[PDB]
Amino acid sequence: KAIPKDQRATTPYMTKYERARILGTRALQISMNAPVFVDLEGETDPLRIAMKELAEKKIPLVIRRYLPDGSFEDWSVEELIVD
Amino acid sequence: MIVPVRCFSCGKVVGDKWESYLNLLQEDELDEGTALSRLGLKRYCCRRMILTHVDLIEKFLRYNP
Amino acid sequence: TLKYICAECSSKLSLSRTDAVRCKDCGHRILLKARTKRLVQFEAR
Amino acid sequence: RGNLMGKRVDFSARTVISGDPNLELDQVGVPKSIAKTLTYPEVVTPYNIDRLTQLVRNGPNEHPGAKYVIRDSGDRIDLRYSKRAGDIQLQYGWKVERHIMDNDPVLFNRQPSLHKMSMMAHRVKVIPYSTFRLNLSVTSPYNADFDGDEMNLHVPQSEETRAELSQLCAVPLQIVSPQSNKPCMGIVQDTLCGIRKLTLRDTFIELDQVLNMLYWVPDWDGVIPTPAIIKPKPLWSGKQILSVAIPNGIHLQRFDEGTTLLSPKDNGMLIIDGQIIFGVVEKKTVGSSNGGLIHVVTREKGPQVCAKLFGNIQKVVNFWLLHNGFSTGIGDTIA
Amino acid sequence: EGPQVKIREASKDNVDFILSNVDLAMANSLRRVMIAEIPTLAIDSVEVETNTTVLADEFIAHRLGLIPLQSMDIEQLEYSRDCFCEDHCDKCSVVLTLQAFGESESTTNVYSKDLVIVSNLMGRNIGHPIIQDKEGNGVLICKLRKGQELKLTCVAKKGIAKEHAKWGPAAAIEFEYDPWNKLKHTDYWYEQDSAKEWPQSKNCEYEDPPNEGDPFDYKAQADTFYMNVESVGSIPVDQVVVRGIDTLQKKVASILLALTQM
Amino acid sequence: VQQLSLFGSIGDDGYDLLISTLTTISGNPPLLYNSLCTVWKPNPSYDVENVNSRNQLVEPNRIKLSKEVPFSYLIDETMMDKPLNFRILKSFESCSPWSLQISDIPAAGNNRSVSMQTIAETIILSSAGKNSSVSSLMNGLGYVFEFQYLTIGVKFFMKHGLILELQKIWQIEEAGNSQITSGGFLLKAYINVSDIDRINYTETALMNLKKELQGYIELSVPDRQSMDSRVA
Amino acid sequence: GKSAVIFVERATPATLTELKDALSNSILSVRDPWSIDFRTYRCSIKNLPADVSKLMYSITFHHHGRQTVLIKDNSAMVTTAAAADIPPALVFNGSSTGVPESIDTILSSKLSNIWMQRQLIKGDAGETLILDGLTVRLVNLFSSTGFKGLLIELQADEAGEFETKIAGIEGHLAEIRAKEYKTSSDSLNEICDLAYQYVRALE
Amino acid sequence: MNAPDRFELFLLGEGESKLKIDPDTKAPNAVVITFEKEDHTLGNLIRAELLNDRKVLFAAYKVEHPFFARFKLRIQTTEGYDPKDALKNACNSIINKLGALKTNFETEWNLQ
Amino acid sequence: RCSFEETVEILFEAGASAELDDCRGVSENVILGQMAPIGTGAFDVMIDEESLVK
Amino acid sequence: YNVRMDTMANILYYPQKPLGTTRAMEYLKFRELPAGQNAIVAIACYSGYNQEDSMIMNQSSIDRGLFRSLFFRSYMDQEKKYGMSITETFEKPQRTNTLRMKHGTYDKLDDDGLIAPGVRVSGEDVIIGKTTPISPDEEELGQRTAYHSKRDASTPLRSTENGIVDQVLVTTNQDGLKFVKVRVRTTKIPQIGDKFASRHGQKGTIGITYRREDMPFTAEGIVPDLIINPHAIPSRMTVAHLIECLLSKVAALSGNEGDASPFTDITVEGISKLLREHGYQSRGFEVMYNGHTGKKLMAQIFFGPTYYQRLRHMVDDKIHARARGPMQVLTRQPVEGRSRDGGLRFGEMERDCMIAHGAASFLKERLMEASDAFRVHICGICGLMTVIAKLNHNQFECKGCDNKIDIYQIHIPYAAKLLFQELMAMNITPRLYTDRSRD
Ligand SMILES: [Mg+2]
Ligand SMILES: [Zn+2]
Ligand SMILES: [Zn+2]
Ligand SMILES: [Zn+2]
Ligand SMILES: [Zn+2]
Repeated sequence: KAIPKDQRATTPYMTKYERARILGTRALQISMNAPVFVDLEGETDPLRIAMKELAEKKIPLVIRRYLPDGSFEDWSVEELIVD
Repeated sequence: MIVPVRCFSCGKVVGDKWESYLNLLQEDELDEGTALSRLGLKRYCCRRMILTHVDLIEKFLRYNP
Repeated sequence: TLKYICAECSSKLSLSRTDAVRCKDCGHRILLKARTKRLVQFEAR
Repeated sequence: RGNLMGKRVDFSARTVISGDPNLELDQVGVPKSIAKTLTYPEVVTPYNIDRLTQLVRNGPNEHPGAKYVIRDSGDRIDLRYSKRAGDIQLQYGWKVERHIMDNDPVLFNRQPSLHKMSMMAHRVKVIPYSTFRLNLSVTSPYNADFDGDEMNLHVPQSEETRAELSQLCAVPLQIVSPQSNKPCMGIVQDTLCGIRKLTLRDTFIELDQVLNMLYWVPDWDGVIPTPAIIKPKPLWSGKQILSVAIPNGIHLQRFDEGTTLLSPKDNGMLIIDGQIIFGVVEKKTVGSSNGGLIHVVTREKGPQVCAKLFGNIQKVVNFWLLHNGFSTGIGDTIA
Repeated sequence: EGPQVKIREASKDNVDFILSNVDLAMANSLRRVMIAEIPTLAIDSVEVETNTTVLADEFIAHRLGLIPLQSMDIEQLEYSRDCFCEDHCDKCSVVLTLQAFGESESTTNVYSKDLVIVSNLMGRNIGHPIIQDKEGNGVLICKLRKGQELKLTCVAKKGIAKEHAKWGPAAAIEFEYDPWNKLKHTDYWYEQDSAKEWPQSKNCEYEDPPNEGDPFDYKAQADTFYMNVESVGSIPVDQVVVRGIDTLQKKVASILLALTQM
Repeated sequence: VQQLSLFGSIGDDGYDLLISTLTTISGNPPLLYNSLCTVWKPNPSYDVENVNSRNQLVEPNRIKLSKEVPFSYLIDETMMDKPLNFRILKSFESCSPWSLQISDIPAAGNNRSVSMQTIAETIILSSAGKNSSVSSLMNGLGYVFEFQYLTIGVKFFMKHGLILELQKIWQIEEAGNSQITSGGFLLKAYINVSDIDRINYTETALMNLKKELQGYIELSVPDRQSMDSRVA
Repeated sequence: GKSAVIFVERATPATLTELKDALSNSILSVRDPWSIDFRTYRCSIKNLPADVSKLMYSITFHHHGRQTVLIKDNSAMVTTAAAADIPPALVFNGSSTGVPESIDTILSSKLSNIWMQRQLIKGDAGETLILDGLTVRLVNLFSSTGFKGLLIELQADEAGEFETKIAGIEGHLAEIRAKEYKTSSDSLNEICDLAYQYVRALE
Repeated sequence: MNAPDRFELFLLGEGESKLKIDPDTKAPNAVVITFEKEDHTLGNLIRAELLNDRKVLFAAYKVEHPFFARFKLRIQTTEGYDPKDALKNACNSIINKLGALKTNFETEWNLQ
Repeated sequence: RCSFEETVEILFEAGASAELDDCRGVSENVILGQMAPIGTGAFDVMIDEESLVK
Repeated sequence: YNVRMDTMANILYYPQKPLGTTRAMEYLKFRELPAGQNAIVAIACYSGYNQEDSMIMNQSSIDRGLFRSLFFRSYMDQEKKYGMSITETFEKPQRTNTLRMKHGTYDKLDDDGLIAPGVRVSGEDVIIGKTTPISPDEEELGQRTAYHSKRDASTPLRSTENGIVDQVLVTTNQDGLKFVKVRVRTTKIPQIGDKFASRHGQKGTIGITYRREDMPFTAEGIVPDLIINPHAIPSRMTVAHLIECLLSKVAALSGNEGDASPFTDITVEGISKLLREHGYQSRGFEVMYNGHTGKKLMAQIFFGPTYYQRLRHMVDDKIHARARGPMQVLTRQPVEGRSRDGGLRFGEMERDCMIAHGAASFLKERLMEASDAFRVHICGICGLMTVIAKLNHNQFECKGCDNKIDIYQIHIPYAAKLLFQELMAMNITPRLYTDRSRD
């Protein structure tokens, strides 16, 4: 039932699955004409643009980590420490 | 079958050596190596052609068309 | 009609339709179709 | 079993697989007929409107072309019989199905497939003939041999599953298997037998051949190292020219029985800053051992440069082996 | 200065000579050009009219494709793609034909000499079947019995050996260098001794052993080549060597012309 | 070339009102012009397989050649001594540089706003030789004369490459010249575009023209089958 | 003006330098290079009347107006692909859109089922040598099979003396050991007679 | 089936050239020349003459894949000298040696 | 349970005893043909409208 | 075989008897009917294309007719009569009155509906044209009320096959039905994907094909026709493969076929002496030179002829790809078989591997869009598929529970719908609920 921010006791590191689905969904949105928040260096492939947004944490998403008891947490990808 | 043209390696023409070969075998009764030495073959790549040939066209011609 | 050839005696029949399948002069029912009269191009490679 | 857990699916190809040392570790050579038969639905975006337009204007007969178009209304127009109409202009929001070009990751599999390594993604390289070409550093997790063995190739049809398939399934991302905490892929067959003869003390290579060996490296910096012997005649040792294929910043040491700092029997192994000091490269160094070189580079320089390590080592050792020469006669069994 | 050629054996088929003062690249390039980059005339298209033989049609077309032909004045015969006509013309190809029919009870043999030239040559000397048999009979193409006909028309076109192996005028090329092993290019394998197992080559007569107890060799280069060229029957050996040298010279000159335009 | 056109039709009474309206809108007087167009269809005596060398279906299309001709060959005897303006329409060795064009079927799409059509064009400067006539040239290419029509009208020059063609069309035959637009004038509003932004901007210009002319003359979209010059 | 095209079959890629050095005593000035293309097509119709050519020639002149002349049965056809060569009478009346294209593209895309591209000759990197009243242009012909031959273009504005000039050119061709060549200088418009010299010189 | 045509091994394709001069940034005064429709026969013969010169610091060649008739020739000469001139001297030397080989071969053939 | 071996017996006992399935098992989500809680699908992806203005 | 109509035949062009022959072959008619060819073989690690039982074959030897074989495919068709009223007839179908006609070309057929021998045919080509009479009031499907006449039922050639029709014959069978047999021949040139074996258990496909100038050569001038990987020998411990090569070389030099009987007194030292008497190395080695650089190899190569055989396994009868094809009638899934244009099977172990990798989206896509995806409507009260959906006017019902408002839409595979419908036919209720009532 939405655990508050002071009680979030999950791993602050972004896993490979979270990075994978964030890059996949973000790249899918970029392929569907989504507003890009980072200036492009001449890229054409959507996955490279998604990784470019992840490298600067400009992806506007938040992860709803489901807990085994039915609860969940909201860890934004901007505050998640990548790698 | 029916005398392979050229050779399967060097490339020298051998088809014109069969008739003489048999002619040297059935007339002079020489051995296979001696006849192959008279035809002019100096490499075994050619020798396997005449030596290991199985002429089956003779058994094919005995059928009426 | 189309030209046909007998199995054994290899005679030119050239029988038409509604004539069943049987050689004339002999009773061999195997009738050949004969090869086409047009040229066929091949490559030596 | 035949309709829920498993099923016969589309977007796949099965044929005989064969080796090709000139390819990379993660790639796979796909025949042109398979590339023209299978397809992939791409979404029309302003970044590739000109490229997809070229694919439409090329036709399904040519390889750089397309097969079907899908308008935004959810309707498919076939490129065949569409040339009778005349012109087909693409808009934003359509999905044009193109052929399998290069840099397209597809799943590669071999039955019965009892490992999670037996199904791994690969980068498509379009090559002629009809056999799947691949590097021999991947035949060990597949448990395969080039004697009539057929394999299966599945193609993803979505960008999300392609990215998720590329970030989770990859040959560099599967070098060190979690089965026995040791690398499952290594140098096998003639390359392993040739790298040993290359790493011998009696192995010396002349300049004219060393230049070609250093140029056969794809990521060679272009700096010719100083030869091991200068005057009379410049000579390069096998460990020197082979150390170029190993990336810099790698330290490794392995001592066995009778191994000393001098090592008269040339045992053990020592590498400092990507340069082989002593030790003969064999199964216990570059092979699928626990404390091997691939396990050190994989955890030191990551899986990317380690993926380049297979290519560099195979190119150098194979290029030295085709000129060196090796055989096996009856005198080897004569006592 | 440059290379020197000393012919040792000169015959109608095999010619062995010594090509020296040549860096290994020019000798290997020479033999590679002589094996590959030399034009030849061979049958490219076979049109079969009637065939009652027990052999397959494309099999007979293959055997006819392997038959060699004369190819002297082939320099002034343009290629098929170079001529602007449709199909062929008296500028690109030579038309041949074969008609064989079994007569008596004994089987009739179809020879390559049975081919006749029905196309104009415009003063050329190509299209003649090369006859190298001591009995005066051509290549035995196929055998036929009484009641079987064989009529076909072949189109002999120009091509090199890179298109097909049937355009191969040269045969086994004996390449050798350094008889007495002094350049240290081969480490001979021996069970007891290398001098008692490995026999001596013929070219060893034209040099001398390097003598034991002498200083090691490391400053000597590879030279003094032994090259034996063998022609099948199309063109003589001098046209093989000369046409090969002119071929490599036209290739290098083509690269120089390709660099001048940049 | 992608031409975006919107057509219309008026009568013989509102010609002065439309000329005055478009004159007050465009701010420029109309320009009298004419053009002759000859259509060459494939020769029925010749039969060719409708397929390219790459085993691809080919659709036969007609070829239209258009040119210009001064009004000295159009004005007869009862038309002399008249002002050379827009009020005339109410009273109705080698070869010349022809204009070779092939028009394709317009693009599909229901509820479309414009009528985009792909037309290929090459300029025939001149010719020479024995059979130097343009008819013998078309016969050499494999086409024969089918029909021809001469159109005379007025055109305007607004902005963004818009053309308003208020023209009448006649069929030039030997038995007589029949007026196809008998009873009114044919209106046209096309722009020639050599990008998606420029195409949509052209559609915006045409929609602004239809919105500005809404209430007076209506500019609808013609049927595709009415602009298909393929031979069936 | 007068023109004459001489084609040398038995030629080498270095023959242009030999002939260029032969005329060094008469070269006055060198102009900008030129380029020309020569496409040979074949009719694909299966029903043609008696006595008719089965090929259609196309000569594309570069920087000569970017033009293309089609020749068939001793007939010519001057076409262009540049928008600047279109007369204003064709644009003012609406008969021309303003963006033309090459006729070979239409013959190879729209009319490819009737005329197929058989032979292709690309001639680039030319030399424009101006002599004493004669403008000789040198170019080498390259086709898909490699080197083709030598092409000689003679253009002179003087309508009087012209046989002595081409005779001298053939003399210099005889001094460089360039035997066996075709000399074309017939007629049917200067570009049509020139293109006809190209056809009669390359066939 | 899918194997390319044989005549493609020596015929130049459409829209391509014989040499592709591409500057290289791995070392100062270095250039990579791409050779089309050729193999080791030309690459080794050119590389040898490039190694016989004293103005060339580095010179190598390689065939990237045997299914494509092409090979790369990496040349690196000293400062103030162009590798194209060294390639021209190499071609002239090869043409001269082949000409002397033909003249000497015919002269020795006229004595048999 | 029915997927492994004895399908009909398990199904019959299930329908007889009015059994209920939670449908978060692997094979269950496979049979129904939609996303399962494994790896990438073991978490939902959301959007924060307050982060779009960043 | 010239007067027979056997199905799937393979006759080699140049059958050759081996060199190391066994006496028992004299009683097995092997020298009269051999099943292979002797090929010059070298055992070396050349360009790395020989590893893992891979072989490099000479291209110039292939072009001269090495291991080239003929394949004869026989297509047998027969017309039949059900109740005498319906009679199948061999004829050329016209494209005007014949329904259900295949898209193949019918220009190669004659007036009797057959292809005369000698006509070059390719895939998707009809060889035997047969039509079946139909009734107007029996089906009337599509345009059957306009064609009126007959229905096509011809037997075309295989999709991937091509060749030249060798022989065609027509004959009445036992009950007097006129059937026709066809035989098409096709030369299958050895390709890279073709498999080859020997007489010692050594089997493997071709790795790559090189030309003479690209193949190593000895000082005499003999080019190997096939090179194999040394690493085959020690593991497999087949020493006879080397003894057959040595004795085959001695037999090729002396001109007498060597006796290769099992239990005799022939030793290896005697064959080494007999080979030493001919001038070559007694151990089979021979100095080879590189093909690319022309430089001598440091290690001598085991070089000599060896008898090889070509197996039935070829790549041209194995490679196949499917992208959206025909589905089965039962499960509406991709069919099984290469001739029916079938797709590969994504079995249970593959799905378990996809679970091991943790990719659920690729599993869902592979088990839905890549195979079969069905859309159905279920009811809110009862989770069964009784919701009648007439959505041409946007109307829904569920019979037996009084609902016309709450109707849910779900996407399940067609096989799962078959399972649910079979459970409903088996008196089992697979009720589906989109909401969690247990919580
Ligand atoms: Mg196996
Ligand atoms: Zn031989
Ligand atoms: Zn009879
Ligand atoms: Zn010709
Ligand atoms: Zn209900």
